[PDB]
Amino acid sequence: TRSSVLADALNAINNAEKTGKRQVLIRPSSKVIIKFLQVMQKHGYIGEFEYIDDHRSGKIVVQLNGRLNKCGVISPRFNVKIGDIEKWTANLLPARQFGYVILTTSAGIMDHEEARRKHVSGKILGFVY
Amino acid sequence: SGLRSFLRKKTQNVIDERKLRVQKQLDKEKNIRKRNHQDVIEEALSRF
Amino acid sequence: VQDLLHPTAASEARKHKLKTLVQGPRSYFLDVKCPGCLNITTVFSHAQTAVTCESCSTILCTPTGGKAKLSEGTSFRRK
Amino acid sequence: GKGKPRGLNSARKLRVHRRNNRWAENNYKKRLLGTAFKSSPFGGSSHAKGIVLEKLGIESKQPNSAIRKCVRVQLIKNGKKVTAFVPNDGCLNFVDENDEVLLAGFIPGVRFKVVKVSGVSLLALWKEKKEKPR
Amino acid sequence: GRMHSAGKGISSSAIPYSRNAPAWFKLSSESVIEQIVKYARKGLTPSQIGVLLRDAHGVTQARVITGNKIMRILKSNGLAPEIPEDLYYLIKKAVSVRKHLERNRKDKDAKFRLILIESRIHRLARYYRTVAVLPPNWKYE
RNA sequence: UCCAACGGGGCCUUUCCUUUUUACUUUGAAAAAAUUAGAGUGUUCAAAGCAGGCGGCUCGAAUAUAUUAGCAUGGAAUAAUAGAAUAGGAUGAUUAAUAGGGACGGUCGGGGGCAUCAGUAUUCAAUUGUCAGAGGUGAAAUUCUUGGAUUUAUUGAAGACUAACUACUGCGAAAGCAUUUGCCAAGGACGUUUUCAUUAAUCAAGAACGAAAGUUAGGGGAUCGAAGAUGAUCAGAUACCGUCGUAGUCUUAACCAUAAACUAUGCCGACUAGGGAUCGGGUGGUGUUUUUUUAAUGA
RNA sequence: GGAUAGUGGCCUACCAUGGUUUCAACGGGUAACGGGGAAUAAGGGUUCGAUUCCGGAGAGGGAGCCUGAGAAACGGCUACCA
Ligand SMILES: [Mg+2]
Ligand SMILES: [Mg+2]
Ligand SMILES: [Mg+2]
Ligand SMILES: [Mg+2]
Ligand SMILES: [Mg+2]
Ligand SMILES: [Mg+2]
Ligand SMILES: [Mg+2]
Ligand SMILES: [Mg+2]
Ligand SMILES: [Mg+2]
Ligand SMILES: [Mg+2]
Ligand SMILES: [Mg+2]
Ligand SMILES: [Mg+2]
Ligand SMILES: [Mg+2]
Ligand SMILES: [Mg+2]
Ligand SMILES: [Mg+2]
Ligand SMILES: [Mg+2]
Ligand SMILES: [Mg+2]
Ligand SMILES: [Mg+2]
Ligand SMILES: [Mg+2]
Ligand SMILES: [Mg+2]
Ligand SMILES: [Mg+2]
Ligand SMILES: [Mg+2]
Ligand SMILES: [Mg+2]
Ligand SMILES: [Mg+2]
Ligand SMILES: [Zn+2]
Repeated sequence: TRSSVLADALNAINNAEKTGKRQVLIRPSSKVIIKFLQVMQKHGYIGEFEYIDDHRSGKIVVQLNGRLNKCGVISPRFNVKIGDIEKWTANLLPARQFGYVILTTSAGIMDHEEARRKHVSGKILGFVY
Repeated sequence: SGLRSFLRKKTQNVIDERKLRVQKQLDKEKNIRKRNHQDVIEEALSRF
Repeated sequence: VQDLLHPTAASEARKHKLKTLVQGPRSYFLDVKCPGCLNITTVFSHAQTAVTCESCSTILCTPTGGKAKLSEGTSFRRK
Repeated sequence: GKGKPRGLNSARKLRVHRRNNRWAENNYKKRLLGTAFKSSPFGGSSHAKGIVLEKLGIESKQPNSAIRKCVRVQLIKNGKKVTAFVPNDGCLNFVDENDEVLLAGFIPGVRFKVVKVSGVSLLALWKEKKEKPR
Repeated sequence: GRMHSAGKGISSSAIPYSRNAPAWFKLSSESVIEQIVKYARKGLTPSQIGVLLRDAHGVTQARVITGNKIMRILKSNGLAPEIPEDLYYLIKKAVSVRKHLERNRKDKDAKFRLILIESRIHRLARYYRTVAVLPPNWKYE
């Protein structure tokens, strides 16, 4: 049964990127998915995406430009202190500024650099590079 | 190999057989298209 | 090549009801006129019951596996 | 899914699973049950006392032969007879029948060497830095 | 995704996107209410009532046409079920199987299905007790 | 007097009646000294020890460190938790998940249980015609046979079993399931603009069924047949065969719970290639076989 | 109610039948005094900590006491065992 919609969305995006598809369809949609995709967008890993409202969980169509090496979810959403953030970036990213680790904090969903700038912390959602 | 080759042979033969049957139907329909392009007692019984 | 966001209308018509971009029913409703009484009654396309004219108690359709078969002599319009 | 729970509240199942499975290791089992020294040559000790029964290769002709350097020793702890090496034929003179010898780990099958005789190191006797007390 | 079976069928009804009444529908909402009350008085269950209204009266969906679900409309008029409809049919189906097993003791197949039906009842009975739709002392036979 | 911004005060968006807390995270106290990290200092150097110098000098350890539990504090996300939520004139909330359950419609199936019908075949028995062999093997001998064997024809009885149709087709959780008809309940898929609204997945504990063989007590006992007896012990491709045949094979009521009980391969969910054959349901088109106010519906 | 410096099944009398437990009670093993700490490690972890400081407990093994503000003391007392 569907446990993590975000995992399914990110895996579908990964398979589309691997196969070279220029656009991918994600069902069901969620606020967490939209925020995560917005972070990827801001960092340029994805382009435009459009949300289709069907009076149900909804759908998303994402255009892909081939700039995404990998995107994944860290399940379970571990609690992360500010000191621990560096450790996570050491485990999930091939290099030190290559990629981002995305955290859901009291100030919203943001990459680790923004969380450090704002001095906030929370749980970890995933990574993109 | 073994029994599996024999089963492969049968399916291929059936597939080949189907192609011949279908081509016959296409040939016949073409003939019908070309055909379409180009005693008092019997008339009373023509309906039968 | 195809645009998932703006699919062709013919393409979606071929797809299953639930597999389209926004799922919706392929069924419809009908204005069926009673033969005996000439009154008009609404009948669901895939009706599961033998719809009878209220005035005359005459069967208008008979249920089937899919679309209900309208009784002989009953005229109909899509509403 | 890797065949293990990953939920954030599944610590107990992870802990109990590890404890049960740790006993599969032979090293872990021996460490906990205190049976790791059964395989030891001396049963857990680094050196073993013995009694010199005979100098078996004493009649061999070739000097400093491997056989000439073998002595049969009876372990005092359990009474098991074993063979030990002496450093050389010169050191064979200091060893005599019925004397206390200390053995240490080392003709295959000879896995011990004599380090002390009558409480005195052989090398000290060989180097003429001590006299064997009788 | 059938429970108690290996079937993977997806057959279902597809609710239309629009949540407003059809344009062609030109019957008063109140008249629809009286039809629901009459059919329930005759003894039809809410599932069967919706089929009749949709079949012969053009009622696409009671909630869409009237704004309230058939179950709420009946309770607003004093018509309520003794137990939830889905639980009612499961118990009735089990009763029929138990009656057959009484006459036929060698039907090991029917014996197997009774366990599946009964275990389905316990899962459904447990849900309603939690929601308090069903009294906590309620137990199946 | 008007328009565009920037700013203030009053109202309105209620006719009447019924009827947030936690988790998590930030920050601050606290967590003895010694120990650890760190700053200064020519113990002759070092390991160490150590806090005060000049006559106001703006000189000097500036210090830090601890997973959890308790205390105080800032938090918008995430995850649980709540509502006189969008209520009614008997009564509060949102979707209706290509999650699940239930319902309805016409189907589909060698799915199951109880009856019922048929089919030859095997064995046996009655009658019937004829006469020397029949059987079996690689070859023979027990065996049957002039009271007629084997073979022929007309029948009858018993107990099993459903050939050909039979297919890389169908059903069932698996084991398994092929004659007709009827009854009893069950079921997958499909159709649905019907219904409930999270009721779900995996599963220690705990439960039902489980080929063949086998155990207990009745019934039946045709065919085959472990065991046992007996004929022959000559010939290596036909080298273990022939006759009688106990238990068993069948069924009723309980035990046994094992198979190479196989994808030699945990389950649930999502995604990632092309192709056309088949089974079941549904939709549309078309023209052949069809056929007609009995009805009913096909290929 | 008694006893205590005092709360309290701490004990007594009379009442109820309670209390803990698969979120592991109860029982068993421990070459189990606990901690600050020590070692190793890149990080997570693993091991050691009788041993300079803090806290507990003991004075050959059980039991009971006098004095005193304070001890169930042991370089105080009395009995039993060795
Ligand atoms: Mg996977
Ligand atoms: Mg179903
Ligand atoms: Mg199946
Ligand atoms: Mg359903
Ligand atoms: Mg704390
Ligand atoms: Mg649904
Ligand atoms: Mg049905
Ligand atoms: Mg004869
Ligand atoms: Mg078939
Ligand atoms: Mg047949
Ligand atoms: Mg018997
Ligand atoms: Mg099998
Ligand atoms: Mg899968
Ligand atoms: Mg088809
Ligand atoms: Mg008492
Ligand atoms: Mg210890
Ligand atoms: Mg101890
Ligand atoms: Mg200590
Ligand atoms: Mg003391
Ligand atoms: Mg002593
Ligand atoms: Mg004093
Ligand atoms: Mg004392
Ligand atoms: Mg003393
Ligand atoms: Mg003292
Ligand atoms: Zn009429």
